[PDB]
Amino acid sequence: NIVTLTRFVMEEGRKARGTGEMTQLLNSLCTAVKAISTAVRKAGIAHLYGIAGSTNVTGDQVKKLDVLSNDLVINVLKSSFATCVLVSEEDKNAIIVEPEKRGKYVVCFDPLDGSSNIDCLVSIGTIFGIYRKNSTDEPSEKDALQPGRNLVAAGYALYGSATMLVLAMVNGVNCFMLDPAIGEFILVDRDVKIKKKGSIYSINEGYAKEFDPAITEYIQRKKFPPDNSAPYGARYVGSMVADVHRTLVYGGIFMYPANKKSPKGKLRLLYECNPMAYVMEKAGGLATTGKEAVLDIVPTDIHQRAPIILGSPEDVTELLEIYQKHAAK
Amino acid sequence: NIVTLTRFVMEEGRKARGTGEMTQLLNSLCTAVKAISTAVRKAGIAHLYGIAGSTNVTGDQVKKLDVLSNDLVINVLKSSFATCVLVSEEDKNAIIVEPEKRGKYVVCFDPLDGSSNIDCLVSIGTIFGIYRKNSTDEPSEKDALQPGRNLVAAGYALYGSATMLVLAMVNGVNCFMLDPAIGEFILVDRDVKIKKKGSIYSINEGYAKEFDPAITEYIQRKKFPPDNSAPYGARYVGSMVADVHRTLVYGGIFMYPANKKSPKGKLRLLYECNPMAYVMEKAGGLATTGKEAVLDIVPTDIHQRAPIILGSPEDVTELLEIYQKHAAK
Amino acid sequence: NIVTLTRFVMEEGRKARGTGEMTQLLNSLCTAVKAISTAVRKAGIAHLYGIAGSTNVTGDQVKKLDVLSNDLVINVLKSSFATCVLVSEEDKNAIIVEPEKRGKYVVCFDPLDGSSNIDCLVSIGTIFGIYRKNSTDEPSEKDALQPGRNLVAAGYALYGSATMLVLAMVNGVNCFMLDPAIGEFILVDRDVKIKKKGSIYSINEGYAKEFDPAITEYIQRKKFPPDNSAPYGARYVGSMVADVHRTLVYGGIFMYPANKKSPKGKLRLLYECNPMAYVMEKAGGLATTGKEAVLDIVPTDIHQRAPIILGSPEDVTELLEIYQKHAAK
Amino acid sequence: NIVTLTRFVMEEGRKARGTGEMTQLLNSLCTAVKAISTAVRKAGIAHLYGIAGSTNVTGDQVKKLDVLSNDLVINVLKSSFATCVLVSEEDKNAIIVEPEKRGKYVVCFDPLDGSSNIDCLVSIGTIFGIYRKNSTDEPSEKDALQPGRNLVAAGYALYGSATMLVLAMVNGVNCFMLDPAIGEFILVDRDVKIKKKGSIYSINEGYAKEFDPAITEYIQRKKFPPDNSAPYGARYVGSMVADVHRTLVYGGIFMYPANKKSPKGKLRLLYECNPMAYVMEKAGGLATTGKEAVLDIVPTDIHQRAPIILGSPEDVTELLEIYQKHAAK
Ligand SMILES: O=P(O)(O)OC[C@H]1O[C@@](CO)(OP(=O)(O)O)[C@@H](O)[C@@H]1O
Ligand SMILES: O=P(O)(O)OC[C@H]1O[C@@](CO)(OP(=O)(O)O)[C@@H](O)[C@@H]1O
Ligand SMILES: O=P(O)(O)OC[C@H]1O[C@@](CO)(OP(=O)(O)O)[C@@H](O)[C@@H]1O
Ligand SMILES: O=P(O)(O)OC[C@H]1O[C@@](CO)(OP(=O)(O)O)[C@@H](O)[C@@H]1O
Ligand SMILES: [Zn+2]
Ligand SMILES: [Zn+2]
Ligand SMILES: [Zn+2]
Ligand SMILES: [Zn+2]
Repeated sequence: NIVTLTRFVMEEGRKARGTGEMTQLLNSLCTAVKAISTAVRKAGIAHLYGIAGSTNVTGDQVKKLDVLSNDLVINVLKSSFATCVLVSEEDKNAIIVEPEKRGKYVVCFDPLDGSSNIDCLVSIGTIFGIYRKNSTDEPSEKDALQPGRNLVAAGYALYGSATMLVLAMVNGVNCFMLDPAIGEFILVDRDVKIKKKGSIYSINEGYAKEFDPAITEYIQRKKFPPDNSAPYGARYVGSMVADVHRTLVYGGIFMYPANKKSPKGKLRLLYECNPMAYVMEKAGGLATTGKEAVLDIVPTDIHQRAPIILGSPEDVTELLEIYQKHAAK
Repeated sequence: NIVTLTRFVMEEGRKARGTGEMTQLLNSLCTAVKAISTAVRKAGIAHLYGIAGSTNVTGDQVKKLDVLSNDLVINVLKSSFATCVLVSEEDKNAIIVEPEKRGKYVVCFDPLDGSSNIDCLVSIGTIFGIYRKNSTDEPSEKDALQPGRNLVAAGYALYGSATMLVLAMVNGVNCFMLDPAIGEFILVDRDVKIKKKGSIYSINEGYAKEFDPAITEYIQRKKFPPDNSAPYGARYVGSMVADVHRTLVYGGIFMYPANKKSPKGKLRLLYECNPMAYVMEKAGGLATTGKEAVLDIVPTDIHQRAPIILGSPEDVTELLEIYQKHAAK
Repeated sequence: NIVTLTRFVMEEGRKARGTGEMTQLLNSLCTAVKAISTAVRKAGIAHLYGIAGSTNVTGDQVKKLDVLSNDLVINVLKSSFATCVLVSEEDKNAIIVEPEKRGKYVVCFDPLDGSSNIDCLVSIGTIFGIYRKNSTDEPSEKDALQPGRNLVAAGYALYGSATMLVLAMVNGVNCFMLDPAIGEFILVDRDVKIKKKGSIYSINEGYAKEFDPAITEYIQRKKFPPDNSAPYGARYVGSMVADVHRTLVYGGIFMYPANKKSPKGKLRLLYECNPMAYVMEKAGGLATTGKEAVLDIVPTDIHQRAPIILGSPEDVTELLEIYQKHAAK
Repeated sequence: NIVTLTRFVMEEGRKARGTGEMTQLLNSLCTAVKAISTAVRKAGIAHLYGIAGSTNVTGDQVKKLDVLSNDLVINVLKSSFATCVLVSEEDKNAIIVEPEKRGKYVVCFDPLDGSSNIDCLVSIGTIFGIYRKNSTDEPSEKDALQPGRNLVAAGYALYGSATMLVLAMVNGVNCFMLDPAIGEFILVDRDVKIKKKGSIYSINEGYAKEFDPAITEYIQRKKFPPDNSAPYGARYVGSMVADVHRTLVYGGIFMYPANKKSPKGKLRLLYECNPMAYVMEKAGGLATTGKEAVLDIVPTDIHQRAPIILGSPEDVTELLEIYQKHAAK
């Protein structure tokens, strides 16, 4: 019995006795993700290089992928009639949906995560977090300022060697592989769980001169294990979505702590940290700033940044122990 | 006008007034790469998950991507009637083409580089090097034991966010993007040249405990610039093809030195180091083991390994100076 | 506001306050149609011709398209958990769905209509009719023996120059174009209505020697109009789905009356005639055997055949007038 | 082994030791056809219906398929540097290629045959004929006014249930199926030969009132066989490319004789009749106006029309005997 994302979302909606907005919202996200994936794989690029001459395009139309991905998500999400407030990594202000297309959900997303990797063709993706409108007053950015703990759904689409959508909800994380031949997401891994301990650490060591003492000690242990065990392997794709997905399926730890230029970390809380922390916790993993659970942070700005350490429980707990140690004084 | 890979190779073939055997070889390579890309992107995966029931399957047809990639390259290259000897990262022995389909070219290739990144969907690719048989004796593995400097063509196909084929030849390096909508590689970057100096270093620091003093000094310098400039950023996808491609388009340096487990380096000379070194040099970059030019090494084993350092001239040269410094003490 | 089939089916389900089975059933049909379309367009045929050699397929697996289409519909429909009885043009007996996957709907379908056109690559398609389980006793073929008038939904997917799905339900016919780049059916024509009168007649005139007097007279009028108006144009693709679709969008008339070898017509009532008659009537057209409305016929066999004349109201009414004339005696 | 169109043309080019200009011309044609097929199948249509909002569009970029097909062929053929004169069914005047991209071949083509079938999604296609410039004078339309017998290559691409390219050359007719998954034409039928006698006749009988006595007698014979055998079945898709392809693979006969509106026949000699006549004769079939061989007609107008009868030898010959009979009374 093959299960598609459409059938999965549909069934989860019935068992939850929902009106249907969530189901319509997730269906729309699915459609947006497929449209972004096709664009990312460069389908139709021949037209941009004049295969049919230049009789159609009479003006600027060469949209960058990150801009195009943003337009697809915003437009497709709006046409779902299930959202009221949208927060995008590419927009300064929150987007308030017209009354005519207004729904009950708040969506925070990162249209094309891994900007620096776009031009070198390295894996990139889309990250999303979904909240249910809390207050009863007019929708505003405030509706997006909820602790990740309030998330009803979160996940990401990875445009890697293949395109995969990872969806996390109250009862677990499920992985769907996109079959581009039929434009259908196929459930390939249900109720995913991260391993208790991995053997890979992921972090940009270029900021070494600015790491706090705990991060410094932890990395030293990965390379020169005090107990003489085997050193961990290192991997840093440069796109959060790619490094986090590898962490989920292979185990290990991912880190982006604070540094000189980024005193409160670089990654954004609403559409990078929280969605990933939610997926991680639903998979049996941990996500911390090194001092507190990411999902417990109360956002004060829609573009707020936060340090983040996530991955296998035992690996993240070891780092937390080091932070506690350097705080005991 | 628009230039497809097919027209590019055809044209280049006519320029050097060739019999067309090399042209057919490149055409076949193009076909193999497109076929591998389609499989990598998981087209038709729905059938494996029973969309059409379990009536189609009759045995145990569950070929892993790496085995499929190897079968595709081998079968397609043989069908080109342009090769006599094939060396694959997946085969312990060189493959001697039957007399009927025998051609004069020797091809060394890595069907699906980035084995550890296959399951986590991170970028992977195909690497190839082409030599002309320089002998009259019956074809044997010895025909593949030529220094990289003898290559007539080399390159790789990167199955990342998009699929790109990079081809280096005597005249230079050119990049073609695969437009999956029409199955055609489109020339998008002519006579590519790498930046003289970059700002990214790429290495698996998990082997820090095993690096020689030169590698160690260089890495420290990247994190703690003596001139107090901004430290280099770090990136290590884990797939040579992906890290090297980024090195080529963004500049910087890629390293895989020797360590305890790999005293002679891990990467293989014939289908990993040589092809990438040739692409690098044709692009104005450098490729060294730290003590000699990769392309000058005369191999004695088709699966010979070698340490490798490649990338922007100034960056590689800086590391070479550290090596030369220690050897002068 | 772009509308996809998924969103259309979802909304129609909500407005109807249905449990969700219909929506799941239509979603499944959508998925099956995309899988058949990709196969029909021959994606992956290179593998059948040995592009990767012959290492996987160790036995028979070269399924004919008509057989494959049948497996996809049956399997996908079953996994919807919304059906109890299935009638296929390719199966002698009705298919009774397992209690575990049993739903309330009865589906009659023609997996790949236009058998004679399969090998010459002329347009072919899939036709479907959906009934709601009436009786309360165990499901049997009897549940499929309902007059077309009881249909809750019907339509077809045309695999022509492009793939299109036409869906007819209680309040109208809607046309969805499949965008293969994203595997998404896009609503392109809503609440379709056939023109009152067309200028094209479609019938296999090869059976002329066996046509009844009314058909003979009608065809004579199309070629030699008694009032000297312009003669009608003739078109007969040979695939009912193609000829009927053209009739719907261009207007005119389609005919397949009785003949020597086919005394009660050739087309089957449950999965060819009724579905098309329903689409036609919902579009403001007519569908008759020449003596009675197709949708009013009470089926006595699941593979019962029936003569059928359908299309623009004025064109079909003219033929009915001729039948009445030749019956007045 | 597996043979792609690219390898087939390349090989054939080497056999006749050509400079490779014809090879590049065929390669370009292959690219144009794949691009047309993708558009015909409606890839990316979702963008036209606002999936990404209305920010991409800036003017009135709504090119109809026929105009797009014409722009693709023209642009791609010019980019081949192998042509000097182009004749399109869509252009009133012959297109003379600029001196820079000038080659020695003259190409006559029908970019999207079956205009009336475009909107109803019935099979459509591209027809082409290639001549070598036989003169030293500056290229002009006169170079395209050669009898079909001078063709060096001709064929068509049928965008039906699947996309197939049929190529005829001095040595024979070969059929290649387009595998859209990898964008490659695969040889699936070598040295095709039409059946000596068929069982299908194809003509628009709507012009019955205007047919000459020979056509009328022949059709009556197909419906009322004097030998009392089974009558021929009828088929008329309405797109020459589709009806002719079926004629080639199933045998039988295709006819488009003169009528009141088209006293010299409707189909055009240079890009409809000649290409199909050449394919037919290379396949062992016949092509006549009823009074002379189509390939022997020396045109005086690039848009010259001609009556045409083509298909299985015995069938065509039977009709010719009727013509000869009347001319002998
Ligand atoms: O270059 P560094 O500092 O490593 O930052 C990379 C991180 O920033 C992000 C932020 O989105 O990439 P980027 O800034 O290139 O968009 C994450 O995807 C990634 O984890
Ligand atoms: O895991 P480490 O030791 O970093 O090795 C990674 C390197 O080895 C290679 C060799 O192919 O990957 P892998 O062994 O996983 O196939 C290169 O692609 C890559 O650069
Ligand atoms: O060959 P004739 O007698 O015209 O029959 C064609 C009709 O039969 C059908 C029945 O499905 O095709 P076919 O028998 O080739 O499958 C219809 O699609 C079509 O309308
Ligand atoms: O409509 P009728 O007169 O049958 O003409 C159909 C013939 O004309 C052509 C000419 O191209 O179609 P069309 O005019 O619709 O483009 C042929 O494809 C086809 O065989
Ligand atoms: Zn991001
Ligand atoms: Zn490798
Ligand atoms: Zn049928
Ligand atoms: Zn035409």
